[PDB]
Amino acid sequence: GSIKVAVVVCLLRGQNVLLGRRRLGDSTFSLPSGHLEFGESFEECAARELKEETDLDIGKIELLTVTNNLFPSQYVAVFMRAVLADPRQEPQNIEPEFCDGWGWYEWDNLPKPLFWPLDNVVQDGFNPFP
Repeated sequence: GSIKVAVVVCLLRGQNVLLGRRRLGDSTFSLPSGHLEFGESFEECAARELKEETDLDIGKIELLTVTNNLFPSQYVAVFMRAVLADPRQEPQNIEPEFCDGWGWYEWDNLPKPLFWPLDNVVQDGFNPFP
């Protein structure tokens, strides 16, 4: 019965956020997320997750919020927003075992179904854009 910390990233470019289709939460749309690794800052975790999942290099990583998500496991999800270090770059599906693909979505028109921990914060008015 373990408590785990995930870092979830709202990678923003213009009016769009990056979402991928997951392969917990199979085939729902979700933000880049992953487990905080010991020694990591939230920002380092966010950057590593994006690099590992999409090969994207992100920057201006900023804390947004944190949520509590119960499953034998409980995830404290730390939400960060970021931008691309080079906005000309596009995500590459580097981990097809965990993701079917990446896309840019407008916050006003998110895809469905969202991974339920993400729907939960969207339901609460979560908005990563400044």
